[PDB]
Amino acid sequence: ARPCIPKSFGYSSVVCVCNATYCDSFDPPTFPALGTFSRYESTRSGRRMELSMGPIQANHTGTGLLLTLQPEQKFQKVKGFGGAMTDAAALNILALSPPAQNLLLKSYFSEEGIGYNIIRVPMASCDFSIRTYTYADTPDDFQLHNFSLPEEDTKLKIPLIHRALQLAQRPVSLLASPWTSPTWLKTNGAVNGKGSLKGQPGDIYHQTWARYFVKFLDAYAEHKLQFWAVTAENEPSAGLLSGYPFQCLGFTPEHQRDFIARDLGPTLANSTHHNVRLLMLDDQRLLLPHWAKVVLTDPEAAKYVHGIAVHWYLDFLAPAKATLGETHRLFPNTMLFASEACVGSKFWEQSVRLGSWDRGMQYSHSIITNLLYHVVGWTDWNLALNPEGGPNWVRNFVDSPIIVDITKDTFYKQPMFYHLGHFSKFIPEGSQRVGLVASQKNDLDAVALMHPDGSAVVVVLNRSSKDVPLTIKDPAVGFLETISPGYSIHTYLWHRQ
Ligand SMILES: O=C(CSCc1cc(C(F)(F)F)cc(C(F)(F)F)c1)Nc1ccc(Cl)cc1C(=O)O
Ligand SMILES: O=C(CSCc1cc(C(F)(F)F)cc(C(F)(F)F)c1)Nc1ccc(Cl)cc1C(=O)O
Ligand SMILES: *[C@@H]1O[C@H](CO)[C@@H](O)[C@H](O)[C@H]1NC(C)=O
Repeated sequence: ARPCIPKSFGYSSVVCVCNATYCDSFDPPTFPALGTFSRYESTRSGRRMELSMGPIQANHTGTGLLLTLQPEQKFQKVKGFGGAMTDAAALNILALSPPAQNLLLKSYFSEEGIGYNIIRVPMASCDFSIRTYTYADTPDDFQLHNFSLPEEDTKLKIPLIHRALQLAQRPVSLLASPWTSPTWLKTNGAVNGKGSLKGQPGDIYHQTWARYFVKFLDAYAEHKLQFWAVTAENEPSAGLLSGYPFQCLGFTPEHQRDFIARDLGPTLANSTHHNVRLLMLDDQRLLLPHWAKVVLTDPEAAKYVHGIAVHWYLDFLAPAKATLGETHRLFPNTMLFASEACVGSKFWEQSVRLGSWDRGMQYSHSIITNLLYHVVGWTDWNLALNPEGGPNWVRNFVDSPIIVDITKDTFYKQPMFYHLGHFSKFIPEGSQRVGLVASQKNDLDAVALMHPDGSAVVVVLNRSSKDVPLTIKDPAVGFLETISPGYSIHTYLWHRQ
């Protein structure tokens, strides 16, 4: 429909510039005839999910790289892709004029955009808030008589969530995560620093905190929002650390195990929200598989845990087989889900680097690594930030796929946005990862999936500067002959029947 308006900020690629009356977009999804394939391409040189089509060939000769689909090697099914409606994101979006807000929301959630189907919702304040608050700040209110949603929810996050769901054609799933409890539930009496829940699982502090989850879900249900899942706590290991600067609530794995078994699981299960899923961990994958063993080998906790949520800081490259892989091996029926990731903390770089192609590549490289190790979904952090990477009450600024420039009634879609969309637009909920084997060593990241309707999707990221010729073999249809430009990302789609 409308192409990227490119702007360079002097980094290696461009942003796409959007405002009240213009934003780049897609025509309605139009599917390739049998015997042909669709290609979407994004390049550092400036191409932005450009559509092309080509033929599937009956035969193939050559010594070039061959990727063979193995459609009967079946792995995980996909839940979805999306990002976090933090106070900061909601505040930034709503500071735009209304027509610009709608183009920003459509970019993420419309079929004219990249089809997000997950929204992560903080339960009260986090560092990407402009102030600290919980939903029950009256001291020692164990009955939660004064539990209340503030304007951050009722005027910023909830109205935006409603509009995102209105624009989406696919069902959107909401995921909720708390950063801190009320300070009067905590050993240290503060929203941050080293501190856990007072007392012992089963007792009044732990029951009150479990009930706070139900009150949150009650309150959101009164606003006609229902949740797919909640996490047990955001980054529980953070609250074990002296001086931790951000809202947090410490749990060892044993404390999480017992809080879930004694308080949170039973309280949710006996509520009208018993169908909400409970995810554990919601923390750096370096804590796996130990955290998973502690919680899931206790059947009184395991019966309440639907899944394991993981974070990653994309400024780092770290092991995945030994953490995600070994965890899946131990607990193959407990899904892994990436609930938060971000980039932009290296001291020698801007927190927001407008046009960074490297940062886009770190998104898709992470997404592909996650999918190759059983992860069912991938959730970005802030849906939008200002050009400083905020606001953030502790000045912990990072990057975001959409950057809002309030003074200009403009927003910029970063390479990260398009690297996300190469997955989110083309991998609907229920898609299943399948096998994909390489004929020789290569510098590509690739993953293959089958949609629910049977058709195929392959994402190829070229980590190198060289163009790489490659062929994809699908025994049902033949050969897809193509080239992967250096640094590029491609998504291929084709019918199989
Ligand atoms: O997380 C990491 C990744 S290890 C470095 C590494 C090794 C290799 C390999 F040798 F394997 F090829 C390739 C790459 C590549 F990404 F460039 F391709 C990077 N390291 C850091 C991360 C952040 C900061 Cl600030 C410092 C460090 C640090 O290690 O100095
Ligand atoms: O030691 C520190 C202070 S802890 C913060 C930290 C450490 C590292 C780590 F060193 F662990 F890699 C990486 C990052 C990240 F921003 F990349 F995520 C942040 N910082 C660095 C030390 C050396 C260098 Cl080269 C850079 C930094 C830097 O802060 O950017
Ligand atoms: C918004 O962007 C479009 C496309 O570049 C441009 O034609 C229009 O003038 C812009 N509007 C404002 C107010 O800058």
